[PDB]
Amino acid sequence: DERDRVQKKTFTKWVNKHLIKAQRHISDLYEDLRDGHNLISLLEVLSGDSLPREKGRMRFHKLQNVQIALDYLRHRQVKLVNIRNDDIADGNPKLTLGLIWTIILHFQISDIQVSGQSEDMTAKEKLLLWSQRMVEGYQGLRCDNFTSSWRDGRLFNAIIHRHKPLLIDMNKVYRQTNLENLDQAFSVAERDLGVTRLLDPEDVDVPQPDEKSIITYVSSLYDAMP
Repeated sequence: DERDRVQKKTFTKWVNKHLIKAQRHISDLYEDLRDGHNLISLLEVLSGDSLPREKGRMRFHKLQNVQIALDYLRHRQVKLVNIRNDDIADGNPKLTLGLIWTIILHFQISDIQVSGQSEDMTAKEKLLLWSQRMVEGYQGLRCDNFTSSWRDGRLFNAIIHRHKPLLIDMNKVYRQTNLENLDQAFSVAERDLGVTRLLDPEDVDVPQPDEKSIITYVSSLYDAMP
């Protein structure tokens, strides 16, 4: 299924947003994590820690590098779903996506605290609550999920407007198309808020936008807004 296509593109861009600070770069997500070197570098950039590396070109050496990465994560109470080193060394599409998601969850999404919070809300729920609160003042805007609610680009625009009203023309948003609104919000957010583009407008303007892809981008909106 091709929500996986969008998810792969989103995860590839998220990884690269950080890997570039280590002069590294991923083209094919399903190939370029297999020898463990980019994962280790990613974990170092994200955490600041120094990790070991195994030198070599054999699979024997590759499995060892991947285990460096997974153990680093496991040792930090990060639960890894049926993911063994050789799934990654073999470029298993589903498990590779699942590993990156786990990393995005741990370093970016997990520590959130929102006003109005309930006692045992997951990270997902708190982020949803935060989005609802940001647009509570706006007539004709509502947020019920991390899929359908975000398709036409108006939540993305309102959220920016709520924090920096000078940046966004809300009346113009209500005349514009989905693609023009999406494109404007992502551009304003990048140029003025320092938020890297993880999503392309045509990845969002679909019957059902990928939930993990939207959460990743909305998460980085929350993280970057003062």
